[PDB]
Amino acid sequence: TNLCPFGEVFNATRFASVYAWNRKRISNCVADYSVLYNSASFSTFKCYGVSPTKLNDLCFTNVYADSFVIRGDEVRQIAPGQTGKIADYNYKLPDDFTGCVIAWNSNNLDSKVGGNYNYLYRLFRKSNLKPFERDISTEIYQAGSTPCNGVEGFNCYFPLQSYGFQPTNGVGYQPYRVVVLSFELLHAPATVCGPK
Amino acid sequence: QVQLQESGGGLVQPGESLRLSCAASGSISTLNVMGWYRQAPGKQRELVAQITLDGSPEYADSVKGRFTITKDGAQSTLYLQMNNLKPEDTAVYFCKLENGGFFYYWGQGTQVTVSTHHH
Ligand SMILES: *[C@@H]1O[C@H](CO[C@@H]2O[C@@H](C)[C@@H](O)[C@@H](O)[C@@H]2O)[C@@H](O[C@@H]2O[C@H](CO)[C@@H](O[C@@H]3O[C@H](CO)[C@@H](O)[C@H](O)[C@@H]3O)[C@H](O)[C@H]2NC(C)=O)[C@H](O)[C@H]1NC(C)=O
Repeated sequence: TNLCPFGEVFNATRFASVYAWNRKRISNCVADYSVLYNSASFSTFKCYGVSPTKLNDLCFTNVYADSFVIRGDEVRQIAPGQTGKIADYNYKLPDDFTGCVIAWNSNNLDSKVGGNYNYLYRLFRKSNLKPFERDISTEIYQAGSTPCNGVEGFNCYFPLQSYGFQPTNGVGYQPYRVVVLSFELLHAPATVCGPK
Repeated sequence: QVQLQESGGGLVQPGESLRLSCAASGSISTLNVMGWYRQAPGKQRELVAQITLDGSPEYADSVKGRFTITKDGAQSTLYLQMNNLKPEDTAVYFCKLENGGFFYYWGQGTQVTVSTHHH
């Protein structure tokens, strides 16, 4: 009866920072996935457990679109079993991940002469995130052995820092918009389908 | 990849009728929603009329009963038939197309001006 609202992600004016990635849940709607891949607009389009051209033939309980902005040469961490401060401390994909990772260069939207510093990532955490976990806390990290008790200090650090995107950066340090589609088939009725 | 051209804008007297056309082209999915929108100056873009996915038309309250929206399947044209025009319908009119549920597109718009002619 309804079109799925994925355009609110792929045509969004602004994206989330990777530490606070947005999750949009999709249900009770139909969607034509041909429209994504036939755009050819995505320089990263890799699917795990599913096949882009077979997505119109399936139905799922839910689909989750996670969106956020990272730096060009961190895109490779958005994949099963990667390490680095993005996969470890900001957005972790499971090893059994079933879905698609989509990405594209957003230098024209997210870079400004002077530097856009509005996008942030978590540099410090006591442990890795678990798959699909989301940590938005802003408590002073303790890189030494002294309770920072809520203030930055020697070996005591605020856990977030800024990307700083300028148009003249090299591609490795240009902003990329990422959408991770997750496909979920539980015991409940599958409401998300393609033209069929 | 998807293009939309509005036509039929122009000058109309209050109480007269006018039909607008939106030719859509490019790689249009079978799953798409088209609509008509308008924007008077200083005001924000406002939904005017659309046809849901299941086929049933919907109308803004300000035009309900005066406007008719129809979709010519063969000629991929969305029509807005506007009857008993009033001076408050003066605006730029836009069509929208939500393609497959992943992208949406706008036309450039066409100007509808409702004013009395001077004979
Ligand atoms: C919603 O998003 C689509 C898709 O846009 C494209 O992909 C995104 C992931 C981002 O990377 C966008 O930056 C990127 O453009 C928009 O459709 C795109 O619109 C542009 C401009 O209207 C189209 O550009 C044209 O491209 C042709 C082919 O090279 C040129 O010859 C023209 O001169 C013109 O620049 C582009 O083709 C189009 N892409 C697709 C797949 O349709 C769409 O406009 C946007 N909606 C809104 C309301 O912003």
